[PDB]
This record gives sequence, C-alpha cells and structure tokens, in this order.
Amino acid sequence: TLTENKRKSMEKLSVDGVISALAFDQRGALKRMMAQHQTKEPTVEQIEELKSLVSEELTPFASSILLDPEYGLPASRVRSEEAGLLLAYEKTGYDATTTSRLPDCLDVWSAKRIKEAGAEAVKFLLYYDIDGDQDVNEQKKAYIERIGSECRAEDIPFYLEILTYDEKIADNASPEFAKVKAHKVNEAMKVFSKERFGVDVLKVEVPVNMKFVEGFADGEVLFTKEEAAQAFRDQEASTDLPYIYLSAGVSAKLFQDTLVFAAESGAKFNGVLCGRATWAGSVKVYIEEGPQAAREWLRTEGFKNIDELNKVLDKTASPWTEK
Amino acid sequence: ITLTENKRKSMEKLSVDGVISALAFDQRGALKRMMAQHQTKEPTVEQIEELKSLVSEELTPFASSILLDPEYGLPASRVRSEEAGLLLAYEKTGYDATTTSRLPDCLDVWSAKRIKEAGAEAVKFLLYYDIDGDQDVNEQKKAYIERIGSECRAEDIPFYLEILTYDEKIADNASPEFAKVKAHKVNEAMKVFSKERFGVDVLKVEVPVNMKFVEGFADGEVLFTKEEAAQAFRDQEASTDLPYIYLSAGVSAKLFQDTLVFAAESGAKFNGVLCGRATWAGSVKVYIEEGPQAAREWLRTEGFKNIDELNKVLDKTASPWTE
Ligand SMILES: [Ca+2]
Ligand SMILES: [Ca+2]
Ligand SMILES: [Ca+2]
Ligand SMILES: [Ca+2]
Repeated sequence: TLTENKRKSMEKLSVDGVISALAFDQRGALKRMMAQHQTKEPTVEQIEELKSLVSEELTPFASSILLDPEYGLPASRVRSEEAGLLLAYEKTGYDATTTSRLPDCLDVWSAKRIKEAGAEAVKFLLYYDIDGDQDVNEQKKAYIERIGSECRAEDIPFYLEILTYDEKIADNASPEFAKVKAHKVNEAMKVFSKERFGVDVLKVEVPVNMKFVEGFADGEVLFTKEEAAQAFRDQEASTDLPYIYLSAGVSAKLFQDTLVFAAESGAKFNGVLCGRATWAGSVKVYIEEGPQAAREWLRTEGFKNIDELNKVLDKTASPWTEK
Repeated sequence: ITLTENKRKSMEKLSVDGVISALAFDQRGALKRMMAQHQTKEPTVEQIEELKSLVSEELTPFASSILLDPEYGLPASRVRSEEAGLLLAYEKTGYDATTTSRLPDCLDVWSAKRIKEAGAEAVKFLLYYDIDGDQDVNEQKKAYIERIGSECRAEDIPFYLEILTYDEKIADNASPEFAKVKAHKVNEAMKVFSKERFGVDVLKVEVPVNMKFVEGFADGEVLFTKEEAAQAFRDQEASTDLPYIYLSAGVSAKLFQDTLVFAAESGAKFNGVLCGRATWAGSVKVYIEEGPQAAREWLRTEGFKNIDELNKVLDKTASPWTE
C-alpha cells in the first residue's frame, strides 16, 4: 500500500507497471574501466561527460535512469523528459581487505537531499552474506532500517540493491559460489522483504549463474534447466515486493536470454535496472576516440542493446501494478 | 512548530505540566573513568549496569523521565518509576581526541526504530559542533542530523538533539579563552539546528556562558558582568523557537541551581533540564568503595535531596513547552 507520493514516484520510474531502467551510478568501477584505455588518470570531467552522453542518448528508451549524485547530477539534467530519476546513496565499492563489506552512505547526502536533487527514488546497494557473521549482519540490518525510515519520512521510494557473496569464497564467478548462489539470493530477499526495512523495490541478481546451466553452459554443467527453473520459482516465493534484475555485466544477449528463461520458469519480475550489459562498450570508444565517437556508438550499438532488451521486457516482465 | 499526535503524547510522558525535569544517565566512557579512580580493577559491565539500575530505581519517582544508553542502560530502564518516561541515547560515546572533526556516529546495532521498540519515548543524540570549524566537516554533520531527524519523523518519536560546542583550536573548554567565545558557539549552533530540515523536537544545550567567570558567581578571575551574561541568555532565547533544556555539564548542584535562577531572571524561556552528574555524581565513589547497598542509601538521602532541591528551583524558573 504505497502512499500517494510514493505511488506517483513509482509511476514516474515505470511504464504500465514495468520498470525498464538504465543503470549508470558506477563510479570506482567506471574509473578503472577508463584507466585501461589511456595513460593519464581519468578526470572528473571525463566521468561526468560519459555519464551525460549515456543519459542524453539512451534515456529516451528507458522508463528511468539511475545515476550517482557524485558525478551524475549533470547527466540527470539532460535525461529524457519522459524518464524518471533514481539517485544512489551508498559509497562506491567495498574493502577487499576484510569480509564484512559494511554499508556506508555518502557523507554529505541524506534521503532528504536526494529528494531535493530531483530524484523519484533513493537507491542503496548492500552486500549481504546470509550465512555470514551474525553481528555483521545485525549491523547491516540496523543500517537498512535507518534508510528505510528516512525514505518513509521523505516519502520517496526506497530501492534496495542486494549483491550476495560468501565470506569464505573469493570469487563469485566460481563453481563453488554458483552452488550456493540461489540460497544467498533468495534468503537475503526474504530477510529484506520484512516490513521493518521499508523497502519499496528490490534490485536483485538472478538466483543462478547461467554459465553453469544446461543449454547456456560452455563448460561444466552444474544445473539442469529444471533445477535452474526451480531457483527462479524459489526466488518468486521469497517476496511479495516488486523486484527487478541487475545485469551483473554479462553480455546483452545473455541477459536477454536469461530474462526469457526467468519468465518461462515462473518468475514474475517487474523489470530491470540494467547497466553494463547495455553501455559497457561505450567506455573504450569514449576514451580512445572521444565524445562524438561515443555518441555514435550509443546511437548504434548502445541503442541495439537497449532496444532488444525492451522488446524482451515487453514479453517477459510483469507489472508491479498488481502487487 | 507542530507535533503529531504521537509525538505530543510522548512529549507529555517525558514531562510534568509542560516542564521537562529529566534525569540524565547515559554516560559510558565518562562513567567508567569515574569508577576507575576508586578501585584497582577495571570497571566491569556488571558494575556499570548495576549503578545505572540503582540510580534509576531510587531517583526516577522524582523525575519526569530518565535518559539512558542502550548499551548498559536497558536493565535500568526496566526498573524506572511507572510515572517516568524514557529517553535512549543513539550516539557512540566520546570522540577521537587525536583529530578536531569529532564526527557523529550512531550505535552500530541501533536505529530510531529499535530505540522505539526498546520502549523509549524519545531518541536522544549528541553532536559536537564548532560553528567556526571546517565547512566540509560541518556539512557532513548537518547531513547526518538530517538523516536522524527523518528517522524520528518516520517512527513518530520525539527527536532530542544534544549539542556540545567546542573550538577546533582551543584544547580546553573550561579555559577563559573558550569562555569568551562560548555564547557565539552555543547560540549560533542552536540557530543552525533549529531549521525545519533537521527535524529536532527538543534541543539539549549548554548555558551560553561559563558562569564561573561571571561577576557575583566567580570565585576567581571575572570575565563578564551580570548584564553581559544576561544578554547571552536573551540571545539564546532568541536563537530558537523550539523547546530547549539545559545540561549540567557536571558543575556543582549549587551552581547549576543558581544558573537556572539567573537564566529565568535574564529572560530565558528554558523548558527544563536533562541533568545528570550534578545529581548522581556523588554516588559513584560510594558505590565503588562501599557497594550497592551503600550507594542506594546515598541515593535515597543525598540523591533525593539533590533532585528534590533541583525540582523546587525548576518550579520557579522553567517555562512549559506547551509554549
Ligand atoms: Ca519508445
Ligand atoms: Ca509483510
Ligand atoms: Ca512472490
Ligand atoms: Ca544559591
């Protein structure tokens, strides 16, 4: 039961109950990508400019765009008139030195300032290991409670992104992690669907690593199609909140086929916040060839990525205007 | 300006006839240091919890409410008089003496929601503030308070903000040097955090002058005339439209009482106190050296006389926040 203002904001972020959002709040990760292609340190100006190019060129094809408030405010002002705005609230990355990956809001931001910056939603990323240290998870749960309350007070939708991991498993791309991924994703969704966290939409991973699923796997096969399908149904049974998928930087084609698979399996997902799968290739072009060359990439390859995604969404996603 | 139904009810549970006569005992680090000067062994969790419980049980029948910390004070909160309301502290104790920023930090496993669930009628938070300090540091502080203010709005619980002033370049706030800038530090901080965006319901603040340097109150050097001190109280009264209450800062009970009289005479419309050390400080030595039963008797006699004597002064000095 959304308040009047939260519903209006949700409408601004969606079309006919489906969220077809573009994600570009990447910061540290984006800077590292740019650094691969030039000698000099990527500048604040370059980061701000690439974000503006992506926003201006691709938001006409998205129901909304997620940006960070650190570099993305200029980009937010050139988004399509029909597209809504989400702003990220978390500091970028995490400490690889430890296993706790504790959440931390941007130092000079608050839900109120995010709303004042023109956002229709506050987005926050939490790393979560359901099987992790209980005191660490207690601190994480308390942190999300605070943000949930902020968003209730400011009357702005709270989008919580959850990225799972295992304290003892170094690489989430490994077969070892793939075997526990469904558990990590689905149980974390169940926790954060509790009323006390104030979440309006969950941004989550697919509960399987498709690279290990029969029909998609090019190497070791860990799961039959029926086993993978059951993980999607388990995900659907973990929450009654709206939820949308992140791409995790797989290829545009794989993400598309994954959504088709999710839908056939019985996942009633409500759209996507898709970032890297759409715009990844623009970074090299921007750095090596400049702004105009990036625009031309975005109008051809970038458009192809988001256009094919939109066609898939049209035949796979379920409207949140039912829940 | 305007309290919700629930905030008003909670405010009433914290006061008597619009006057806040609250007993403060959320001291942690400071309390531990106090206990450590009367015994050889390190103060234990049990000692800290017990003393808090003794003070709560013996003195709350004479207080409109009690402020405790969630870390050690929850048992004590449960033995308070049925007539006394409860405030719980939300900040971590103390500050890093090595740096000058004194940045605020909430207790790691707490939230406004959990404070309310633990039975509190108010969330209390302590912020150190230097109005003339580093502007970026202060921006971070203001953002942090906005968040807490929003949390408290969402949970519909009164937000008590305590402000302790300091100067980044003055080591000792008891010095004549600090005394000369205190009115400025205090009154200007109250102006800042009285803005609607911070969501404060009550300000817990220092008196805007160091009375020990005021003519007629000073036993040593005299820095201010009574008229000058009086003008600082009037300036404080004009710095906020919110209810505000005084902390004792650990001055003697006699000086604090005289200060309240002088405040009212000068034109301050303060609405009560959150008074701690000036009331129970004396029980620490007795408890450590002599034990709980001994401490209990000090409380039923000297403790009661302290608080009863304070109450009689409040009866003639405080103004009701019904405002
Ligand atoms: Ca279109
Ligand atoms: Ca529920
Ligand atoms: Ca469901
Ligand atoms: Ca006297």
